[PDB]
Amino acid sequence: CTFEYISDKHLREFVFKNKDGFLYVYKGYQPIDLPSGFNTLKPIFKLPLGINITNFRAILTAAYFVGYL
Amino acid sequence: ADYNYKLPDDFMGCVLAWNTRNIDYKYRYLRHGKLRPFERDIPLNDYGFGYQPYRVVVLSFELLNAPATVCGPKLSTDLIKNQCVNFNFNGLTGTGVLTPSSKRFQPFQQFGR
Amino acid sequence: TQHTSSMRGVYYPDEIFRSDTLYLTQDLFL
Ligand SMILES: *[C@@H]1O[C@H](CO)[C@@H](O)[C@H](O)[C@H]1NC(C)=O
Repeated sequence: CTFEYISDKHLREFVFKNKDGFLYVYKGYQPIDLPSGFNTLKPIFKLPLGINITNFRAILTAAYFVGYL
Repeated sequence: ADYNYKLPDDFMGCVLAWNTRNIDYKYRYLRHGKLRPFERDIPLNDYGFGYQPYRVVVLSFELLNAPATVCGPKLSTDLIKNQCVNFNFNGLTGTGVLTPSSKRFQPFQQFGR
Repeated sequence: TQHTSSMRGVYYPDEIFRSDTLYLTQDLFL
């Protein structure tokens, strides 16, 4: 283990980006099959973890949409 | 520089290295491609205890992308309004007059432009 | 299935206040 961090009818949207050994996360929320409109997202955190990310997977316990930047 | 440790071309920071032969490993040499800057992959070759091994520490500085935490030892003063002064906010220096503001920053924002 | 991203996925590019301008930026966007 090399990195650890612990912290304390609607649409939640996120942006994940990876560059220079940093992983940036942006988050936004909006209360409403993807609706048409405009919404803007604010940064939350960047992690200094130096790995290549070429795959990912969601974790479930009903729909989610994925697009590419 | 290819398969072990790459620095970006726009690097800002310091590199320090000293000789340690009094207390004296593995390095990758086969891979399918180079590494991106500050990437770590964890085909291996062992160093011969050829030249005496050196210890290297690299210091990288973030340039005020967040609220500042790592500053040098300096004494802060009270702030003067409505008067032409030299000012220094978190290492950002200048000359001007300061005024109370009606701009509405958001908590991740630090300065205007 | 496939849908369309009608003007979605805009974020604040940096930690700088800006007001009543038009700003051109080049980055990774949807
Ligand atoms: C990450 O993994 C992929 C495939 O496993 C590889 O092609 C890529 O070069 C790796 N990233 C880096 C920076 O080497």
